[PDB]
Amino acid sequence: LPHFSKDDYSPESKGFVENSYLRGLTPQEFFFHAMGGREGLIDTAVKTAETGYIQRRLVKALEDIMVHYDNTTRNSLGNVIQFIYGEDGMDAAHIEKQSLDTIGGSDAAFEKRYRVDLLNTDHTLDPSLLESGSEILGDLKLQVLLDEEYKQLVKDRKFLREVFVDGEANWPLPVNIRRIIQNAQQTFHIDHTKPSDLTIKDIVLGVKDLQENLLVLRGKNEIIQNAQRDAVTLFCCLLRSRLATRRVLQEYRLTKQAFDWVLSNIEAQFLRSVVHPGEM
Amino acid sequence: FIKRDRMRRNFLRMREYNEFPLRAIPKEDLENMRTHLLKFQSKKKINPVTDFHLPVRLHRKRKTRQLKVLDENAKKLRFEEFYPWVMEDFYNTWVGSYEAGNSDSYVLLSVEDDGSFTMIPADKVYKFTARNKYATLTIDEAEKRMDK
Amino acid sequence: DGPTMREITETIAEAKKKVLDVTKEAQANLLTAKHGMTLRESFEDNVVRFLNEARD
Amino acid sequence: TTFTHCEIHPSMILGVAASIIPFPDHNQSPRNTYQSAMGKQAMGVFLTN
Amino acid sequence: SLMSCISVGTDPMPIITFLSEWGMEPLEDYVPHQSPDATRVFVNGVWHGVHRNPARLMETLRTLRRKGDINPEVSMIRDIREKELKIFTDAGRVYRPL
Amino acid sequence: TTFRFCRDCNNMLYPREDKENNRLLFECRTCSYVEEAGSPLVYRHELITNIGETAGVVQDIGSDPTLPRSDRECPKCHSRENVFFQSQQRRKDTSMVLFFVCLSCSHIFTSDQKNK
Amino acid sequence: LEPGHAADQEQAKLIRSAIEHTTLKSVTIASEIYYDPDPRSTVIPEDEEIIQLHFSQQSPWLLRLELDRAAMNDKDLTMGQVGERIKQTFKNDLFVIWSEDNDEKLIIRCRVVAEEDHMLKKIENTMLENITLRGVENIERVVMMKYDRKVPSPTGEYVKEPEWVLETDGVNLSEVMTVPGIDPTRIYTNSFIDIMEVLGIEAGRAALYKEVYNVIASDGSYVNYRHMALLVDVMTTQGGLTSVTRHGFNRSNTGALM
Amino acid sequence: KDQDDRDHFGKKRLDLAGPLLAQLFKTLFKKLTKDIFRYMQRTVEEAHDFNMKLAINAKTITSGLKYALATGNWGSSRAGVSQVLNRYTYSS
Amino acid sequence: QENERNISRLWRAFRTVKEMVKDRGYFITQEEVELPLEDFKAKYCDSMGRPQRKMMSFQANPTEESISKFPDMGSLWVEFCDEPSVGVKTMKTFVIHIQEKNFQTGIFVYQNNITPSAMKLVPSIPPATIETFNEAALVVNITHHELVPKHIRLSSDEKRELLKRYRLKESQLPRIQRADPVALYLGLKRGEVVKIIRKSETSGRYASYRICM
Ligand SMILES: [Zn+2]
Ligand SMILES: [Zn+2]
Repeated sequence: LPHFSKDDYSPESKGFVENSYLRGLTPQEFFFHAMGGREGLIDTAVKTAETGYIQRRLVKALEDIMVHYDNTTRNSLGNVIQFIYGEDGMDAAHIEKQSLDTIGGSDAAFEKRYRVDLLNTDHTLDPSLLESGSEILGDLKLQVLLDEEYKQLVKDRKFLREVFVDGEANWPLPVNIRRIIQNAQQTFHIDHTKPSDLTIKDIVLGVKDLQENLLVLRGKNEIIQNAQRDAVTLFCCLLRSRLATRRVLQEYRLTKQAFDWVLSNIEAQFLRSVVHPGEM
Repeated sequence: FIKRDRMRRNFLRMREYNEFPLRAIPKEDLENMRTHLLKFQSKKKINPVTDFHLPVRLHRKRKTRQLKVLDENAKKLRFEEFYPWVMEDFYNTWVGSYEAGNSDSYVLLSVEDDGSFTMIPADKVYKFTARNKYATLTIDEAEKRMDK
Repeated sequence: DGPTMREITETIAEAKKKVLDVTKEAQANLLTAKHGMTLRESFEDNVVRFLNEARD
Repeated sequence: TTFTHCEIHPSMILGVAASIIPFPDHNQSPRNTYQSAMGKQAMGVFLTN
Repeated sequence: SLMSCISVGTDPMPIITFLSEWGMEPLEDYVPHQSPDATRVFVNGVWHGVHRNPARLMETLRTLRRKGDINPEVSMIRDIREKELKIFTDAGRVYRPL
Repeated sequence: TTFRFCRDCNNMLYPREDKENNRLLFECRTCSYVEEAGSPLVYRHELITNIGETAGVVQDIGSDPTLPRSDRECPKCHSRENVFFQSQQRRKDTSMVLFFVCLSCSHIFTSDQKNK
Repeated sequence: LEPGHAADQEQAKLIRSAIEHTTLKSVTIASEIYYDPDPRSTVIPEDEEIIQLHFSQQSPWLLRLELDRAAMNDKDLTMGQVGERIKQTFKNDLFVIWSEDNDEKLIIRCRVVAEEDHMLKKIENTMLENITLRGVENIERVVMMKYDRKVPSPTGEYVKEPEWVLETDGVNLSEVMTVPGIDPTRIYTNSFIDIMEVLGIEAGRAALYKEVYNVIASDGSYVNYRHMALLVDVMTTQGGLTSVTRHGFNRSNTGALM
Repeated sequence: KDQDDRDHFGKKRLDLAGPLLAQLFKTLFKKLTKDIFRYMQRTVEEAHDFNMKLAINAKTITSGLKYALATGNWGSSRAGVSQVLNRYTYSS
Repeated sequence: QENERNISRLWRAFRTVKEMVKDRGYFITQEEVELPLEDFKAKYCDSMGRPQRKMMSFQANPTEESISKFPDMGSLWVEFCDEPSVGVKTMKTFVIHIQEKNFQTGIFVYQNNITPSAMKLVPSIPPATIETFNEAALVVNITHHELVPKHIRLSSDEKRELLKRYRLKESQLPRIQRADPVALYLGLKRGEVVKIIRKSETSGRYASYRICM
């Protein structure tokens, strides 16, 4: 602006503004502030008209892609786009960020939260937490079961350390387990400082059986069943991660009543959260 | 911090040397005669046509009704005089074109035999240019060659 | 607070200082843009940062 | 130094529409632009006759 | 703006006339090589000619406008940098008072 | 660059190597006129520029309205009034350094220090 | 970079040169064409010691041009290899004599075995124009940049490991991936088309995901992984990327009235 | 020197009503010049009687402007130049 | 130096190749694949320093298990070229060298290109087919990149199985193109379908299928 000499790059010349809307603007400043204020408006105007048009196009592209009654995603013609919808066949609305408590932290803490020992002593389960605990100590039919599952969670860690390569420990997932735990606690009053009435065999098997009933896919063909293992592959990895025996016993301290009502629920809500078919 | 107007109440209240004579040349000779001004572009110091070459030869080188466009006479006359003026030998050659920029306000002081002078208006000026001196011309000979 | 207005002005000041300082550094021919951007463009990022951060 | 002109008054860089905004120097420019459009369909009394 | 009007322009003849009688040598006679620093003089995009001392020339033009002799619509720019003097008498330009 | 023009033709004097004398001439490709080679150079490209950065400098330079001001002396006159501006090479990547001009003797002097 | 030589600055610098396009003209100062009648003794005084100490039949049109120290240092080079290139570029026909690294005046000249001066002009052009001196085509401003890469600590946690990253502008995916010292398994390109043609549709699709999820992430909002993942899997169903345009899918046999 | 900005406001001009009517008038005046000439040509070419009112069709202009105001059509070749005035409120 | 730069680039390319045919199914011991640069030099660089592409090419035979799933898979030869551009007559030796040996298919690895006419000589021995590769492209095993999920051929029988489990025609599958590298890396053919194990974040594992067009 001519009210200045040339080569004057000074902040106030090139268009700083160092008052604030309270104490008014000085002609040069005011003019300047018009400049940017318009620039937004132009941008707003176009950035809509590009958006409105753009968005319209994508509508016609993905115009009729539907989920047919096999959880596979093909246009009118039938050209299969996605073999399992969204790659895991869960509807959108029933997702929540939840935490993958097997992938963060150290092995040390990992063990510490998970590693249960009966023959030896190192991470000895304290028998008080449940009835059988006293005579459990040093048994063998069970100790193996620990070694079995605890192996698996590690095989879930190598698995997940890979899958997410940056150790992100939160993801969208179907049914929020966390609340299911809490509802339980606050519907049978986990009266702490007590032995519970759940056996190690109560825990692991009922879980095993649980996983077998999150039927995303209904077939019986080694094709269909394959996807099933690879549908819930993650959502299981969480579930086991949560319901590690120690955790359930040591912290959540469920009863029989709590535990079955829980599992029966996780089934139910999951089945809701299945992507519906016929949804465009 | 207000708006005040009646200050009309205030404002109406606050209110050696050598002579060399001249002569406008007789007019009859002008009436019969046309003279004009030569200019050259030779960049030669004087280029006196005396030392140019001889000889010198300077010269220019029933139905129904209809609509005629309209022009002023001097333009038609001068347009008609499109034949460029050419002085020759039979050896070098000179041609020029009209300039129309500086023919208006121009009177000449003929240094007569006397120290006096006469004043003579300017009719035309021309700009003769030497040409064909190194005599290369390829009218369509380099033209068709050009497209290469 | 009438006082904290003072400090705003101080923060305004340091900027201009932080702005004026930089400027001569370029005119002294004594500026290095790091590898990738010209003298002037680096001069810009040098400045405009100083302004936004000061305002902020 | 070498001033050769002084503005008559800077508030004379506004259109008809703008100089009806009070304190157009305290607002956020697009507001003004919005205001500019709006009076033109403010009702009033357009012409006394 | 409030304080804007438009040049409804005029004839440029009297203007040219002035510079003619005022040292604006005709163009045709321009010989640059020997007159390196002539200031070009334009009118309405018509480069009429050149000049050797524009400084006085300019101010003379100013007063001659401010006298009201030249019409005030006339806008005269002296690009001191480019030895170019520009002048416009055009109908359709936009100007304001200072 | 810096190439002569014919005489009595005034046309550009192109290089013509003399093979006999083992040297270069310069001719009017319009006429006969030719002339020898006075500088063993022929051409040059000179990609870089630090030329002209003082354009517009006139002994009438101060009369400009809007070059702002300072006080440094003439490195010759010791005359401490002068006016400044920036590199006339209004190229992109040019540096900022400021060109000053004495107003006693128009003495040019810039403001960079790394090389005078 | 190489995972061993990851966050290793020198290594980063060692590659840093290796890929940045370096044309001849990018660095040369000024070129003067000339006349030295003698094929042996150079007209200008100075170059002679560079003649004999090379000279310890030819054309006289002695082309001269100059390098800057700094940029010849910025892209650290020597002018032997340059000519060795230049010689191998043409032949052993153009006799190229280079001032040495010890020389303050980085000057290099040549001569050849109508008017030769004009080919030289053609000749000196290509030299400046199309002779890269090193670094891949189309690639300039090998811009360093430091990042954190959450590696697992040897303990079980992650830690924000710092490291050096080679930014760039231009894309020659093919060559760069083949450069020694880099890590090909993890090469990411701003434009995905290359990726497809270089790494096949499934990478491209995956790369396309990367490219979309950025845009939303840049903004700040979040959209379910479902949706973009669905869209991305439309375009690449026909095999090979597909625009979403007139020419994208209306060029598919997908119902007329649609 | 830099590339010219084509938007520096000084390089603009505002063809206000005056110059705009000129365009409209000037061209429309041609349509007069041609026509009389045409009729003039005919009457002689057939020795008819030279009458003025047939010779000049006045509508040629009056109809031209009145239309070309009434709609911003300006020939076609241009529109958006004439509006109804906006008498909402004084400032409008 | 540049020869030395070459040698690695050859060394790499060789190593890459081993893996290629290691993945169509053939029998190549892990260590063999992974001889360091040094051995490569002594084994195939001559005395002075040149490597012999002529005695560095070789034959392949599927692992028996490869044979097990696909009865057709036959021995396989691979060839490089010493000509930095490939004469027809030179590859005339090749195809008939195949024909004598009768590999079921065989794969050429030029360094720049071939006399165009010889590619006319290529699709010439049905059933036995030829695969041709820039040495240069083979420098980096694109498969090894992050974004290359696994792929596998299928027994037609498996592919046969698939549709009848989803009730599909071959046509409305998602596709790849024979042009696409991963095809070329696998040597795909019209209608060869590919299970693509993909490590997909919303289920950990997602698998897809394309049909080589
Ligand atoms: Zn000549
Ligand atoms: Zn001085």
